Amino acid sequence: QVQLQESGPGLVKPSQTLSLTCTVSGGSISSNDYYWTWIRQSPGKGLEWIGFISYNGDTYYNPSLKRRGTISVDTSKIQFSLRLSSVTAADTAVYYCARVRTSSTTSYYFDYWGQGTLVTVSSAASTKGPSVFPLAPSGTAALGCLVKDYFPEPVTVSWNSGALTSGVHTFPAVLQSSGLYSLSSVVTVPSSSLGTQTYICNVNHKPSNTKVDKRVEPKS
Amino acid sequence: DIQMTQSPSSLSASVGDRVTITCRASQGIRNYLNWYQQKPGKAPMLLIYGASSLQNGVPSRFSGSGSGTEFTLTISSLQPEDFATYYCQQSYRTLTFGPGTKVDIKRTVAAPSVFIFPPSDEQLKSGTASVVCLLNNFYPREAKVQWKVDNALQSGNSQESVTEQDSKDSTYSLSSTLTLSKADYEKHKVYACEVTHQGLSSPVTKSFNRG
Amino acid sequence: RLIEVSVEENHPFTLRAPIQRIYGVRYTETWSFLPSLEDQLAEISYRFQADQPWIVVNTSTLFDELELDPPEIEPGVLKVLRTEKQYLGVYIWNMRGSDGTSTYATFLVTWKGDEK
Repeated sequence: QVQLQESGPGLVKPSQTLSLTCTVSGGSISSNDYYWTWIRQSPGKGLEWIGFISYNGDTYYNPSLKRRGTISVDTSKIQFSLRLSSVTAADTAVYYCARVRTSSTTSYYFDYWGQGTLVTVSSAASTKGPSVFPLAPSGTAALGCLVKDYFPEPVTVSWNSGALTSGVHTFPAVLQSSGLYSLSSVVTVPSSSLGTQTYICNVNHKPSNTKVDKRVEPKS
Repeated sequence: DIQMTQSPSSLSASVGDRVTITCRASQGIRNYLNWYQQKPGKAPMLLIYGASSLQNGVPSRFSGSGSGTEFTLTISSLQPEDFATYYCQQSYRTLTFGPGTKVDIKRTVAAPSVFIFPPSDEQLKSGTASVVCLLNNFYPREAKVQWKVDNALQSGNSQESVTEQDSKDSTYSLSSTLTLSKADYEKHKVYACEVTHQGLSSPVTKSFNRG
Repeated sequence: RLIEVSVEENHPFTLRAPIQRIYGVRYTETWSFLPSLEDQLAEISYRFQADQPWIVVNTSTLFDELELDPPEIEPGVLKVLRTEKQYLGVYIWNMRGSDGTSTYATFLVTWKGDEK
């Protein structure tokens, strides 16, 4: 089926222009059967429709954005993009691209969605990547990684390059008094596996273009 | 703009129950109403369009009805994976969403499994020590965690973080992180977290010695 | 004479005036609407120089009385997010320059499902 992928900055300074790109695969952008939309979600303001573009390039916008948003399409690369000008903290949100269908008896609906990209509007100077420390293990044993002192959100954590998923819990980030975030990711594993199996947490911090792989071992 | 409203704001129901969620439009929107399901950390997912048309591949336990101003989403046999926020959305005027209804799952009591993690030696080179206490796979969410340093009850220096309900077994997990300076950590020896929860007949304490 | 636009139910449409302007001229643009089943929908003005600021001089309440969204208006263009029978009919664009010009274009918007 059709798939959508967003990409763009995590951190944008106030008064600058947020720029995001959605890439479409498993389909093309060449028919008035579909429109291509941007939607955002913020804890405060819920889900908000931004606007959409037709395959011929006609755009239609939510008036609430005060014409600060520009949607463009490049059908060649099967991509479409969003530019939001004069950004303020109120534009901090998860931005989603999606496909729109319509019909004479239903009107518009959003049938496939990208995974969303968090864009933080802040006057902070530059992003910061995380330090990663082991939560060493002692029937069932628990181990983890402490991911400390990064900005802005988010960080994604996998274990063993995605091969270990059962029993993983990654906690919500917490904003420390220092202005930086931290979280822990933990996994429970058979205690007999501790000596035979390698455990590595893969920590991805896209806002700072940083990835950290940390092996977690029993302590000597 | 058209104001979409939803009721209840949140609900708790047991596996197998039948739950209905209500969505109201501020003006008539014909049947131009969509329902989306959003699971923790995922994009919203289309469930129903045109008020009553189930999207392909959506389970037949989801059902929509309504035309005009009043709409209903009925989940006829609630499942653990249905833990989600459900949103209605209108397509008659400038596209607008309702605020969502949170569906929580009621299950039986489950006692937490408790683990304690000392600061890594590597972190201590930063002048900061993080001690981590993990409460794993428990229900209900309510719990208390106390940090004791050489039997001195700690206060004001720990933070707590809880996952959303697990999609398979409806439990929670929680992390309590105690933050000390390296000096403070190196001056004391016994570090312990004590957990009180409904499913524990008496508080569970996990401790380590070093620092 | 008429620029004919065929539209489908609950599809958007855009009316694009064949607009040509001279740098430094003040322009006012109006859109008027004659429904199938007169009314100035909107009037905007600006000095001609995407990056084009304009002032919204007037707006009509017609669609609001029908609990429908009025067309969105930009220099040279009228947009309707969702087609319905009340948007069908004749639209007239008139743009007047401080250099003395007055330009008109007329659009006929009809429903695709009615043949001939």
